[PDB]
Amino acid sequence: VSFIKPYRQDPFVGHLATPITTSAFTRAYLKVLPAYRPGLTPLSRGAEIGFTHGYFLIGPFYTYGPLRSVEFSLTSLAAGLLAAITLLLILTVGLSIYGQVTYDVYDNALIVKLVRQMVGSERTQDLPQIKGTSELDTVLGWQKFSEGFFSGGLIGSIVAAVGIALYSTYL
Amino acid sequence: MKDFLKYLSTAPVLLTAWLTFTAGFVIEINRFYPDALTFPF
Amino acid sequence: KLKQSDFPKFEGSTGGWLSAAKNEEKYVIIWTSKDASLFEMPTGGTAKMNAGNNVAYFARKEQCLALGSQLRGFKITNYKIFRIYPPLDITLLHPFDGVFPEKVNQGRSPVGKRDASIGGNPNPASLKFQ
Amino acid sequence: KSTIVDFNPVETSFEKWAKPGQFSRTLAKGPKTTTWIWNLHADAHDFDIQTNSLQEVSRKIFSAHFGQLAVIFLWLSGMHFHGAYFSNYSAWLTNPTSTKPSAQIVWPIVGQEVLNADVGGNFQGIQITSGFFQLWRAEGITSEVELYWTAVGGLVASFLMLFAGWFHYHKAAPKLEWFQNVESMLNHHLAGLLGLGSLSWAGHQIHIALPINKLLDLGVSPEEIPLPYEFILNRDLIAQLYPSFNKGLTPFFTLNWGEYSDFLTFKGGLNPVTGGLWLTDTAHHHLAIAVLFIVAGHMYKTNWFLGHSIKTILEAHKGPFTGEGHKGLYEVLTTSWHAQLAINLALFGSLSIIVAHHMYAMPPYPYIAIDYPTQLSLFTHHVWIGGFCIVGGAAHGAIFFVRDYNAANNYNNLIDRVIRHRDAIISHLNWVCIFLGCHSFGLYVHNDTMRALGRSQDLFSDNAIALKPIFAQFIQNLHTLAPGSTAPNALTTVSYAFGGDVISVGSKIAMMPISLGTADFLVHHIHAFTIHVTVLILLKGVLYSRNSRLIPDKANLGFRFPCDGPGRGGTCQVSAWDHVFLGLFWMYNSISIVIFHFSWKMQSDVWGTVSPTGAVSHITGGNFAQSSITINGWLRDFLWSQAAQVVQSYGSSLSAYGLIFLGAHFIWAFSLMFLFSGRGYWQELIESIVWAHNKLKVAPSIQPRALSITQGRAVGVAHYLLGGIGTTWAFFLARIISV
Amino acid sequence: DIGGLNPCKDSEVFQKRLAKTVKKLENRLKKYEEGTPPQIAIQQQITQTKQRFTRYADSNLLCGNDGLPHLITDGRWSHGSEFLLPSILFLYISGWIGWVGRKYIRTVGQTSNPTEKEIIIDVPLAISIMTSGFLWPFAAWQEFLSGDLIASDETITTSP
Amino acid sequence: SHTVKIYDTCIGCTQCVRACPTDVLEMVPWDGCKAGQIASAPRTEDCVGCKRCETACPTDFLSVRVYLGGETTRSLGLAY
Amino acid sequence: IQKGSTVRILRKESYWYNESGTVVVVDQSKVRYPVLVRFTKVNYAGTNTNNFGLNEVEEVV
Ligand code: CLA
Ligand code: CLA
Ligand code: CLA
Ligand code: CLA
Ligand SMILES: CC1=C(C/C=C(\C)CCC[C@H](C)CCC[C@H](C)CCCC(C)C)C(=O)c2ccccc2C1=O
Ligand code: SF4
Ligand code: SF4
Ligand code: SF4
Repeated sequence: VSFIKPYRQDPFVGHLATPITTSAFTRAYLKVLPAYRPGLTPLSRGAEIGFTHGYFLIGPFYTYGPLRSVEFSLTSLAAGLLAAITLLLILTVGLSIYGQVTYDVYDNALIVKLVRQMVGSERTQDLPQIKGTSELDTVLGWQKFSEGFFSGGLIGSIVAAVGIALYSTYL
Repeated sequence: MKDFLKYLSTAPVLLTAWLTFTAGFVIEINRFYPDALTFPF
Repeated sequence: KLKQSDFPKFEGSTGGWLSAAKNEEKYVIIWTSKDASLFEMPTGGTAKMNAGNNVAYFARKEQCLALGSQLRGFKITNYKIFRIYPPLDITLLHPFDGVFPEKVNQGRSPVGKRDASIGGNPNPASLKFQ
Repeated sequence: KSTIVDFNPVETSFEKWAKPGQFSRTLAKGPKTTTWIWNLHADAHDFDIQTNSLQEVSRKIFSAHFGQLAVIFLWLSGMHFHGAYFSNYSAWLTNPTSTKPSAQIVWPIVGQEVLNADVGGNFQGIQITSGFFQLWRAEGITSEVELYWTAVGGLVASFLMLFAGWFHYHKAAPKLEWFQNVESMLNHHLAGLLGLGSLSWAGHQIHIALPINKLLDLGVSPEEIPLPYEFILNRDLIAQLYPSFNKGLTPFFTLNWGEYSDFLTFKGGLNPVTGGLWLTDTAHHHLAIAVLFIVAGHMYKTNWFLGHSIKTILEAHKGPFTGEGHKGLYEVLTTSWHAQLAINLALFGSLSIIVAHHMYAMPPYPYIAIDYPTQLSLFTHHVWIGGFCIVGGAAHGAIFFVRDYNAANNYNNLIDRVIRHRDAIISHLNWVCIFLGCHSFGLYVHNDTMRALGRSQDLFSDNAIALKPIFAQFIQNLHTLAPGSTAPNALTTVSYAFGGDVISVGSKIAMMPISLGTADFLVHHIHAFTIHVTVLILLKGVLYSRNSRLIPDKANLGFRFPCDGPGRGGTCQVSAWDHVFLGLFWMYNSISIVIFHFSWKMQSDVWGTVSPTGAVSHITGGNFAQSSITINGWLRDFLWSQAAQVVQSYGSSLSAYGLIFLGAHFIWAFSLMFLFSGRGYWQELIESIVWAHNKLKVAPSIQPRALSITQGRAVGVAHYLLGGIGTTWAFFLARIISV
Repeated sequence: DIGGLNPCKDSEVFQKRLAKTVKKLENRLKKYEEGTPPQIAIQQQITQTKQRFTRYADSNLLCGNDGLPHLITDGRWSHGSEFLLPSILFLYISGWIGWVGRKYIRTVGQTSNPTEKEIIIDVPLAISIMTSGFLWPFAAWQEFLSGDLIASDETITTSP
Repeated sequence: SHTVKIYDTCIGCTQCVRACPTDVLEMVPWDGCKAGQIASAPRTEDCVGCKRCETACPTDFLSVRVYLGGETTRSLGLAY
Repeated sequence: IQKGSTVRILRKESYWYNESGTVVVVDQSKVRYPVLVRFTKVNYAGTNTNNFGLNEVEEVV
């Protein structure tokens, strides 16, 4: 037996079907992640990603910041929370500008078919081309994704701060 | 000893011999008349 | 095992084409071989020819031409290279008039020929603001 | 008409000596430009391009090996002759702890006689840091006459190797089938060379070194010690020191090997008198090594129906993840000298570094642990040799890939599958290098900026955020507990570096537990990062030596070429040679950091003096733990502080070290002219110089041309390495000899 | 005197330097035994140091405030043995070297294989030319007069 | 894309055409030299600027000249 | 000029400009650069010969 084969029977792609790229564990694990989980609107994907990211982002800032405390301090928790929230704001700014400069679409998975059927004799790159058919690959989709990331980041950072305070106080 | 003498006539061997001789007479002048800062005359 | 029966018996390498040769352009080289000779891919390692029609896809014209130059060592001459745009827009590239560029063929006009040597080039100061 | 050799293949003539460049097809026509001169030396040993036959290349390589061994024998003979005639070895024998080893006196010219230092023992000369005195003492050499006879034997051996090379190139050259008997070669090199050398050295130790050194440690002066041959003819001179020779060889042949525990011990630790390893332990070690290697030599099938075939072993090691596995590797390693050179050089450099570590870790010679200059010099030299040899192994792997690699013969084997996913390897190695560098160095920079900002509690220090190397401390604990628990027949740990007591000889520390703290964590991760980046450069050179996305036909340009052109945005240094050039730079960086870590850590936390009441005072005073965690600390408390002896050496016997310090700085800066500039400027300047020469009718017929791009890079890297290594050499030697 | 310097024969700091060097050498000499070669070498060092200092003192050498001989190279013949005479000696030797090199280049430049005779020197012709360089000042001002020293327009020039 | 010019010093030795890695140069009929052929550059859009063409030129100061200009994914040799 | 004649190169963009070479052959056809000149000094590319026009070579007396 051989556990490495050309990806999708194409020996010319710059890719391989290894026990890591195309394993059933990899398939299921990546399909349960918010970025690829089926049945999620882009706002929901952004909200979940932001929640998880703020939740694990408050950690390093609170623990190793400039205002640490070997005991529990409200000032240390506030400093870590503010740093995490501002980092989420910076990431949201990056997401917003990236989406602004990347896509020009409001409804995908159709425009591609329209220009593959009804011809696309225009300036292209909006009618024709169009990389990716996901709802995240639109101006509207990425805007809602960034909004969800930002709101979920705030909520997750607050939740993680509350959990840290409870763990440090009642344990 | 016709090609050996031609080998000794090559640039590296001749340069090594000439520089060895040159360093030799310089070192021996500086041994027999050491610490010469100015012209002896 | 492979998508097409005419593909060389290559096991796939992480040196093939990327997302560029799906939305900008891809290059395909075709050739017919008498023997299933073992040759080295321009991208990765060793592949096996088919005793017949062989078709390979690459991301650059230079990769296809390097493969073709390797094919000449196998006494293979009928190799032809095409450019494919994002849709099936096939354009024959290398044997442009059916004759290799090194051999003179009638019907070719000189492109980029100057009727003087290098010393006849105009002075740059006279080529300012044009 | 032998079946292994060809008789009189090449005539012994001086005709080709007078025709420079006769070996090369291109250089044979004669020089037309000065590039021919440089090409003559760059292709001298490239036997692959001089002949199209593997047999001729193999014969040339065999004779070149003989010439190299003759050179090595001449060097050893010179060392022994200097020990015999221009050394204070006899005086050092009677006072090893107070006399500095010197074996080179300097002639009194141009005032250079100041270099003859006060090494002690009514002697003037240059202090020797190669440890030959300790090695000779461990050999039982107690007189300078023995050194003279060893030098004479070395001269005879060097002549013998020269004659062997001449004989095997011109009178009886072996055939290709003889060279390709890798099974027979491995059997012989493992049994005969290694095992029988270990056995012969064990015999010498047992019969000469064991009694003579035991008498020396007992206080017997070298003059009243019996001559070494008397320990063999008289079974009573050795049976008094080791009362087990009275039974003869009967315990050996009767399997009663327990009787020989008198001189075949397993003690560990160090000799309290000399500070080195117990020579009984050394003899037992060499005996065991001899038996193991002799046994290992009976593995491969050579001429009988017995043993292994390396082809059958390799071809059976396939797997689901590796396709054809090792099929074809036997053909690769029996038809390509470059692949063998790659493997041998890489493992040889790694072995040299391992030797360097085990040397200071467990000092194997009497009175060598307390000779700090010798220990520092031996470690640094062996680590440098190891790094150079590893870079050479990578270079020759790349050369094999460019030249001797056959795609057809390596279908779906390990080599093919590695090339097929070279991107993944190189990208992940890139990520690892960035991660390691970011972390190690940025922790250093974070410490530096926290200290500069007056925030001492925010550092990555022991009294701050602490990164304890718990894994290494666990191993240290395991070794110090090994005697009696896991090595029940050991009396002491292998090395006191893992833990134990402070071993001092003559109030000077020989070995002591090397504590590992947060400072060692950072420097060890720096070592890992530098090693990973060097591996990245060399592996990128080897894997992308044949083709790439930039140049799909890079193998057609050869191993050594400057570029493919200014196109593709610029294709400088895409060769594989230009990767052995950058890898040489990074190896210099890594080895420099390694030797700096060794020097500072040893001086600060191992070496020093022990007071009569047991108080340990080190050379620097333990500043490594708290001041080696910032770059400013390395600059000030190590470089600036320990460079005091080099800069203040003028007028003293160490002034040569200051002169070499300055000259190495000059050479290192000189290298940057070749490294930073380009060929076109120098060619156009040579144009005007040639105009002046033509104006004065003195233009040479051999047209002067600027050094080629590849040669410019080679000159730059050679000068850079020479300058940096010489600067560190002078700094280390002056510092460790002064204090 | 010249430039505010004073003769080294009357420079106190010069004698202090000599005394300190001799004292250091004697202190080094004290730690060896009898007529052993180390003591002989150190005594030779002391003797050479004294001889060098005495010769520098009686050499029309000007010493500064540091007690070291300063060279007066403005051109005056009074201190002519410091720069001017060595300058003449070097000019003679270097002109000899350059002249013999140029003569060899021009001589083997008119043979069938000029480039071969540059890596493999014609030692007979080389020896013939080298011992003829003692007249290089005269040979140079006999070839410049005849126009054989300088090329005129066969020399190559770049495009601009 | 880079600019490639051919000059009438061309001797039609074809070494430039058979050295081009991207099939930019070709040999076309001519009457200015013994070989009756001159190099042409009709596919400069594929020119990468490697200058292998003028490394194989035997004429004194070249008959094919490559002038680097605007960059393109083809001229930059980008497989991605 | 003819075979074996000595000429001076007048082409400015030449490695042998202002230098003297030996004419190998002067082509009698209608080529643009008929004069073939061989030189003793190789150029930067290693070649020692080149084709020159009739107005780019000047015969030495
Ligand atoms: C027990 C037998 C034996 C021994 C001891 C050796 C020992 C050695 N071989 Mg060797 N070899 C052997 C059998 C043996 N071989 C066989 C059977 C083959 C055929 C497959 C080869 C093929 C072979 C090649 C192709 C090469 C070696 C090389 C070497 C040297 C490696 C360098 C080294 O480690 O330095 C250690 C050095 C020493 C310890 C110095 C003393 C060694 C002396 C010279 C004894 C050599 C033993 C010799 C075989 C006896 C033959 C004498 C003759 C009259 C018949 C080393 C001297 C390499 C080398 O350096 O070439 C010269 C090399 O390139 N060998
Ligand atoms: C067992 C060791 C070994 C052996 C047998 C070889 C053998 C070979 N190597 Mg190699 N190499 C080695 C180690 C080795 N190397 C190491 C350790 C490195 C890493 C630096 C390299 C890096 C390397 C490169 C990058 C290249 C080779 C090449 C070659 C081939 C031609 C060599 C040649 O003609 O050089 C002839 C010898 C010289 C030109 C000598 C040059 C002088 C050196 C550079 C300076 C030494 C200075 C010295 C230390 C003294 C300085 C002191 C100062 C005060 C004066 C040949 C097969 C070349 C090739 O084409 O392979 C096919 C090539 O491109 N090697
Ligand atoms: C001090 C000079 C210096 C520095 C910092 C580096 C740094 C590096 N070299 Mg190197 N290099 C140098 C000199 C240096 N080199 C020289 C002289 C040569 C000539 C031979 C080379 C040749 C060379 C090669 C051939 C290769 C490298 C590689 C690398 C990288 C290894 C990965 C890594 O650690 O990245 C992490 C970055 C650092 C450790 C730099 C400091 C970063 C700080 C500490 C943390 C981040 C700071 C933060 C972002 C600042 C933000 C604020 C700012 C915006 C204001 C790294 C960028 C390899 C590579 O490409 O990477 C894999 C590689 O293949 N180098
Ligand atoms: C021996 C013949 C010779 C002669 C007559 C000259 C003459 C001249 N050179 Mg020159 N040069 C020579 C050899 C020679 N060079 C060599 C071998 C090199 C290579 C290192 C150079 C490199 C060189 C440069 C880089 C420059 C000159 C310049 C000059 C001019 C000014 C003088 C000067 O700066 O000296 C320069 C001298 C040196 C740098 C050292 C030369 C090295 C040795 C001493 C000469 C070789 C001796 C030779 C082996 C003797 C063999 C003859 C024998 C077989 C009979 C002058 C026209 C300069 C110029 O153009 O100014 C107008 C200038 O910039 N030359
Ligand atoms: C200076 C320089 C040159 C010109 C250098 C030349 C022509 C070397 C000249 C070497 C002379 C002719 C011989 C060596 C003379 C030394 C005194 C000998 C070495 C010293 C010994 C002790 C080893 C280049 O050709 C070059 C090429 C590419 C990048 C950078 C550069 C570069 O920087
Ligand atoms: S010359 Fe220097 S820059 Fe120009 S191509 Fe060759 S390497 Fe790249
Ligand atoms: S650069 Fe020179 S070689 Fe590369 S393509 Fe354009 S012309 Fe052909
Ligand atoms: S390079 Fe110059 S000579 Fe060679 S073919 Fe192209 S044009 Fe003719």
